[PDB]
Amino acid sequence: PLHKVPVGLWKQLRLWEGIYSRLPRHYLRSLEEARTPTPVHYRPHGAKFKINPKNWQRERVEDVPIPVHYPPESQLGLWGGEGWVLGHRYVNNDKLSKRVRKVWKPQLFQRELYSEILDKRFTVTVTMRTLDLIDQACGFDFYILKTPKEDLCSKFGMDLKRGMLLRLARQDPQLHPDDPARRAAIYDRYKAFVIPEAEAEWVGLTLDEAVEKQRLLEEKDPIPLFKIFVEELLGQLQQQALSE
Amino acid sequence: ATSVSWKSRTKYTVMPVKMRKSGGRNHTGQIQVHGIGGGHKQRYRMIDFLRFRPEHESKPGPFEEKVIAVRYDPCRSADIALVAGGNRKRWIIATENMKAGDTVLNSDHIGRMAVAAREGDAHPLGALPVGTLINNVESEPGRGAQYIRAAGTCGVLLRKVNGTAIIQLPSKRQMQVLETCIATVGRVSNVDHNKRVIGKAGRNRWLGKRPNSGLWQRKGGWAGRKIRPLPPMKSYVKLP
Amino acid sequence: AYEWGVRSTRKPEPPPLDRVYEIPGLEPITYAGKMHFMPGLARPVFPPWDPGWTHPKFRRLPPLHEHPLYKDQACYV
Amino acid sequence: AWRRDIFGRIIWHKFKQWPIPWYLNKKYNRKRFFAMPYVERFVRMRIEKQARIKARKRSLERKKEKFLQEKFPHL
Amino acid sequence: TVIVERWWKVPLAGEGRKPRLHRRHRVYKLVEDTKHRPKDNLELVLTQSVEELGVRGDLVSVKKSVGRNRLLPQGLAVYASPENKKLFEEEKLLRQEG
Amino acid sequence: GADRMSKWTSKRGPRTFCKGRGAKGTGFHGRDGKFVQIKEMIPELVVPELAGFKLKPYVNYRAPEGTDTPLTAKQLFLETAAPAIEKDFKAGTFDPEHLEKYGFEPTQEGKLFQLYPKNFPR
RNA sequence: ACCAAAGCUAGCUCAACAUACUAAACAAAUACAAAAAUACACCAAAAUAAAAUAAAACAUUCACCUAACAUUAAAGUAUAGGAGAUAGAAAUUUUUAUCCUGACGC
RNA sequence: GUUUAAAAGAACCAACUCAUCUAUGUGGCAAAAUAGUGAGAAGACUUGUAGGUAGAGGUGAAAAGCCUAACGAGCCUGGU
RNA sequence: CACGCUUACAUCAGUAACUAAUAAUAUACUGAUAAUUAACAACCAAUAAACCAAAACAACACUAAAACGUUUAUUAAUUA
RNA sequence: UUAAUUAACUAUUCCAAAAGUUAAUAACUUAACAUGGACUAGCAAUUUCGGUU
Ligand SMILES: [Mg+2]
Ligand SMILES: [Mg+2]
Ligand SMILES: [Mg+2]
Ligand SMILES: [Mg+2]
Ligand SMILES: [Mg+2]
Ligand SMILES: [Mg+2]
Ligand SMILES: [Mg+2]
Ligand SMILES: [Mg+2]
Ligand SMILES: [Mg+2]
Ligand SMILES: [Mg+2]
Ligand SMILES: [Mg+2]
Ligand SMILES: [Mg+2]
Ligand SMILES: [Mg+2]
Ligand SMILES: [Mg+2]
Ligand SMILES: [Mg+2]
Ligand SMILES: [Mg+2]
Ligand SMILES: [Mg+2]
Ligand SMILES: [Mg+2]
Ligand SMILES: [Mg+2]
Ligand SMILES: [Mg+2]
Ligand SMILES: [Mg+2]
Ligand SMILES: [Mg+2]
Ligand SMILES: [Mg+2]
Ligand SMILES: [Mg+2]
Ligand SMILES: [Mg+2]
Ligand SMILES: [Mg+2]
Ligand SMILES: [Mg+2]
Ligand SMILES: [Mg+2]
Ligand SMILES: [Mg+2]
Ligand SMILES: [Mg+2]
Ligand SMILES: [Mg+2]
Ligand SMILES: [Mg+2]
Ligand SMILES: [Mg+2]
Ligand SMILES: [Mg+2]
Ligand SMILES: [Mg+2]
Ligand SMILES: [Mg+2]
Ligand SMILES: [Mg+2]
Repeated sequence: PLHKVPVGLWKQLRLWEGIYSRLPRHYLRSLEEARTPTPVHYRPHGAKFKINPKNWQRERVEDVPIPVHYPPESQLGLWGGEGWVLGHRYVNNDKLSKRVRKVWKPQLFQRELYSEILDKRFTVTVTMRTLDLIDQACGFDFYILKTPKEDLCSKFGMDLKRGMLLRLARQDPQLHPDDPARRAAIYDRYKAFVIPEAEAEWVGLTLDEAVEKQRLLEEKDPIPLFKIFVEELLGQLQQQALSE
Repeated sequence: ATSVSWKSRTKYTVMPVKMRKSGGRNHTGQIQVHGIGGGHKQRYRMIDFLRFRPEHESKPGPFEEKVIAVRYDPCRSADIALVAGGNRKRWIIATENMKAGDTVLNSDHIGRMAVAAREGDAHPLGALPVGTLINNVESEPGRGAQYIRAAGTCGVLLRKVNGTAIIQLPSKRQMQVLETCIATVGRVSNVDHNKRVIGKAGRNRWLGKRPNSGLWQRKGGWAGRKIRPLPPMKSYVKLP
Repeated sequence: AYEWGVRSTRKPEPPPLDRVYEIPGLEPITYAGKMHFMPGLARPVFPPWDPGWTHPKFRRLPPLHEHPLYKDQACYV
Repeated sequence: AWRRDIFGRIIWHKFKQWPIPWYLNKKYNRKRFFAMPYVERFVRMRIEKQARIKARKRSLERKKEKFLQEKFPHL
Repeated sequence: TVIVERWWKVPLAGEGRKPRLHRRHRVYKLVEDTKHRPKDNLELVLTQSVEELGVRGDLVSVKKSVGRNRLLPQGLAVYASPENKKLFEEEKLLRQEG
Repeated sequence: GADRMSKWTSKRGPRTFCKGRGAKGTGFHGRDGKFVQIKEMIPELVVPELAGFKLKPYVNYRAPEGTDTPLTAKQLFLETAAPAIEKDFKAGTFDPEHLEKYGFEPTQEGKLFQLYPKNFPR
């Protein structure tokens, strides 16, 4: 026998059925789309066509992303969207020589980054590319709010983004209870990323966390049948009272 | 399975505690050091290597203790000595001529005049004469006597310059430390320990030394009389 | 000096708290609702359990100073 | 509660009476209600085995019906 | 950051399909290491009067080390973004007239 | 080799393997090593008085049976609370906030025999 | 004449459709040494596929090899290859709804 | 048990532990045994229970020994 | 007795054939019915303090430095 | 192994990265980790042993 639905669509079917269907539509549509992350380790070519130097003919070239491995320690820091490059290499850079497995690893650094919206200094394991992206975005909070999930590749970064988005959507007075002017000045410069509360609490959540949150939201105690029967009897009595 | 260490005892006690030997096996269970295992059952007598340790912090001055008994210790090659002062007793490493019913001084005071060095006495290096034989010397003030402890071994004080004392270890190497490091004077007990003669191959098994491997290995370049110069003086002073 | 406790035998320190507990104004999503550990969710922090009714055998030993016969002066018995 | 044990199956775990909460019980804490990433293949294998069993049972029933119709031509 | 390139050519896939990879496509050559290239300089706008660089209200090009460990954490300077530069422009315009 | 299909009971092990046969515990271990049995843990059989009880284990063979009507929650409600609530609503003193007079229980933790926790065996 | 011999069924196999995919039983006990009601915790982990084989040897290479894009052509073409064995696209094209499902299968 | 101021990796010799030599056995009682005869027998001794070290390894008083009756590197499954 | 096997144990009855490497019959096959009754054994307190001083008839010693414990203070459901 | 290609890991050393320090663009240091590229050795990995006689 054969399966009616291919194995590649089984996860999609489970996401469509069950409690996964009751999840918010904006979260679902954010999870479905798989955007190609920015090239970090492989250098892409600009144009889509290229002239072969040997064939002297135009051919369509494409970019294939190089698989990069993210160890579980990367989810606790901000490595800038990079990780471990596991692959092979030719010793002495000769094809006809030996093939050798090689693991290229990034240079991690324990740096302390200060956030303006959350007002806390986090001791995070960041990379030089992370610091460069921060300097390019002209701010830690700017970098967090601008780089998406596919470019962060960090659960901690997604949690930071969710926290600052919730703070911006709630206008939290706990930022600076003694400096309302400073709080307002901080909240104004991040106005371009203001997201409503209905979507600000579902951005840095995984599938398991989202299912757990939906279960905690839908967790209702079973009402006793006494209440339902009393309501039915009251309805019947009101009907018999109005039908006379 | 991973084994736990027997050294789980935070409270210092004078009574001997039972210890679980392990023959070359690390906490994993594989041999790390060959030729170890199957010795005699031994207890552990906890030694207090920080000699200058007052009972209460209210009186941090020097103190005198009395030697009760010089006993044998199966864990080290030296002899241990029970010393009592105040309300507590402690095991220390007995010197060459330390007998029962002696008085030992433990001081941390340095003065312009050198003190007369007895055996059981323990003064900082800055207070001892320039040619004094010492043992149980320290690296940092208050760290504890990691250095000379073996039976009969003793170092010698060479000179004191710029509030820093230079000593010479039994390995004929020079060690520079601060002058406030406490050190015990004299030679360690059991000076005839090197002259002992293992009578038979069974005494090694009693001590807990398994026989060497029977594999014949050809000598490499490492073998031969390597006449190397004396290494430079090991300094422990942190110069800013 | 020389501390008499070995780290591998002492009570190991609690694991570091999850990174979601350092974000101000953010509720952690833990596994406390399912009454069991589940990977991917945060570690819930629980307050010290209060057995509203005391049990003689299964209670913590009261301290020495709580005893009514406790005195400041040390007696040598 | 409807739990998922280490074997990937969905079970109905009944609750027991305990004098201490769930986060303080040693015997209960070393239990696992979740499946590791290596149990998905076994779950799919169970699914395929049950599918094959049902398919061959349906084919057997069809063959029996056809045999009976051919043996009794009362139509 | 290490930059690697495949030794072997990957066949095409034009319908948006994922490229069919092989074991031979895991062989990489290290074509560049960004950590070894001469690093660029960070431009920062002073918010206070420091002794070495100069008076508050100027753009200076300092190395990323000092720009990240001294000027930015201590609030001694800010980035050179347009939104942060308009403020200093209007401050200079208010200062020159008075 | 040993057997795997047979049940693993207490008779098949060493002296230090003493597994119970399914009985419930009746106490704990005291001070001197003995067993202290708690009289609250032992089941108290509540036996009624069968002296003047005119009912036998069997019924008359000529007695007729009845159609199977499994008792339901709606039927029980109609039998115990529908007349009372109907009379109360006809009299006009119906209180939707207080339903304890009709037999409803807000919280089970007050009474002795609760229904959801099932504090009683039988 | 013994030993023996012959049944036609239990059922299987390959497909189509298909609800959409870990069956039924789960009173109590079941990850204490499973099926043992009952005490102050610890819980969790990832780091490339390899080789047998072909190149009549074997070192670079060796389709499939438990990762969806299917079909008709382009096309075994451009290309990639100790330029050897072999590997191998794409741009661009075609694909009319349902029943008619059973068996030159045992 | 005996000899010894001796519990001396001493001596004689039991239980016990090994297995020197011979004869049977060789699809045998036995996939290593029987009988006689031997060596140690207070020690580097035998032995009960429970745990650990796992194969690109472990362990080894090196016999390239032993790691569940075939180990110059176990067995099972898959590649096949 | 411990470890291990689980009824192969006990009574009655039958054995033409099945098990005993053959019979007689039966602890080893078959069927029915019964049985092993706790005093022995298993499960059967923590938290701090005083505690250096071997077991070998242990008087006292040797070296290889040696398992085996009480008392005091606070809490230990209390009921065949 | 004095065979041919050379990995991972462990010990050296060097350069780069990172942290910094001095003076009116230069010089200098690295506690624990630790990334990239080279060097010398251990531990080692893959494969082979032309044919007529
Ligand atoms: Mg020793
Ligand atoms: Mg000694
Ligand atoms: Mg030797
Ligand atoms: Mg030798
Ligand atoms: Mg078996
Ligand atoms: Mg038993
Ligand atoms: Mg038994
Ligand atoms: Mg009793
Ligand atoms: Mg070949
Ligand atoms: Mg061939
Ligand atoms: Mg060959
Ligand atoms: Mg071959
Ligand atoms: Mg292959
Ligand atoms: Mg070429
Ligand atoms: Mg060729
Ligand atoms: Mg195409
Ligand atoms: Mg002898
Ligand atoms: Mg014999
Ligand atoms: Mg004879
Ligand atoms: Mg004999
Ligand atoms: Mg003899
Ligand atoms: Mg002899
Ligand atoms: Mg074991
Ligand atoms: Mg090999
Ligand atoms: Mg080996
Ligand atoms: Mg040899
Ligand atoms: Mg040989
Ligand atoms: Mg074998
Ligand atoms: Mg048996
Ligand atoms: Mg017979
Ligand atoms: Mg019988
Ligand atoms: Mg060579
Ligand atoms: Mg190869
Ligand atoms: Mg070889
Ligand atoms: Mg040849
Ligand atoms: Mg030849
Ligand atoms: Mg010839």
